[PDB]
Amino acid sequence: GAMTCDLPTTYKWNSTGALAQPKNGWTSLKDFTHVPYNGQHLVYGSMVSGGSYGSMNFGLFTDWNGMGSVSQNKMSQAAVAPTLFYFAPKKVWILAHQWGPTSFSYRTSSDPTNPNGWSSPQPLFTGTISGSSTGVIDQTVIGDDTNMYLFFAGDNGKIYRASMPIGNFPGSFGSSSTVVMSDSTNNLFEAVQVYKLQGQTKYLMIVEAIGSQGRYFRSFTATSLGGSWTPNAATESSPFAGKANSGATWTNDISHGDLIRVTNDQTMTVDPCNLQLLYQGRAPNSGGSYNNLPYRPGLLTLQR
Ligand SMILES: [Ca+2]
Repeated sequence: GAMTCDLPTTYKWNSTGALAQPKNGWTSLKDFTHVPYNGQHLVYGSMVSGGSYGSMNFGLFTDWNGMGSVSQNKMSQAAVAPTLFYFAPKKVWILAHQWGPTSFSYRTSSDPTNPNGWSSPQPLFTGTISGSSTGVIDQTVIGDDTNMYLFFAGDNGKIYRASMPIGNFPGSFGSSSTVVMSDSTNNLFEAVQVYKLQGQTKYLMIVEAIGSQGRYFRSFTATSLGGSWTPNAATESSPFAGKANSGATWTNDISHGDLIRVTNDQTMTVDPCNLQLLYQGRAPNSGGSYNNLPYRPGLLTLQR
């Protein structure tokens, strides 16, 4: 301004009240750092959520009485319910997931061994579904020579599909989808996975189902990713994998995971000459709220 001023030797201040309350179920906002940003206020800080420290920024605001109105944005890199593959046509690693900004997300990387090397999340899908407690969940992605495909579930007995030309990937599938199969909620519940069979033009779909004895997978096949699916092993007594045939005594559930793929690429090829399933399992008498179930990895190896 017009002149330089010195610090006083003795300080007196006026104060605002609290300028913002923590949003998002957080306990506190802390440790503020501020810069002027194009005539506006840009503030980062620490926060506490459920006892643990994280960080955040406030949306831009012009006047101090607006600080309490703007967004409070967690610094986050979560990729819940992921799908990992190398997209060979553009030599880029892909991590698809849910609970990002849009219905499904993807991130890119040049080295998937680094868990903090992923891009910020890009839109993979933006659509919604009706008749579902959860909304769209548990995406998986697979390509053939012509198209990339997105499949997903809804805890509602339906499996859904969208497609794009392969040259357009990576990118968003948009909002539209097509119902692929429908059954009771328990029979087509979640954790859809789709694979190509090594050496033949045939595809395998597995879907997690709710059984009387625990979670299990039902299998289907197709000769075209865009076609109809025929049941393979699809009852609880004769499942693709479940308590009836897993040989696993540490868990009843055989639940959301991935067949061991013989390639890292977008074709999701598996080799049924040694079919193996990396599943989540839990102690049989574990219980309580779904979020706290004590799931751990297990591996099934087909008895030939
Ligand atoms: Ca039903």
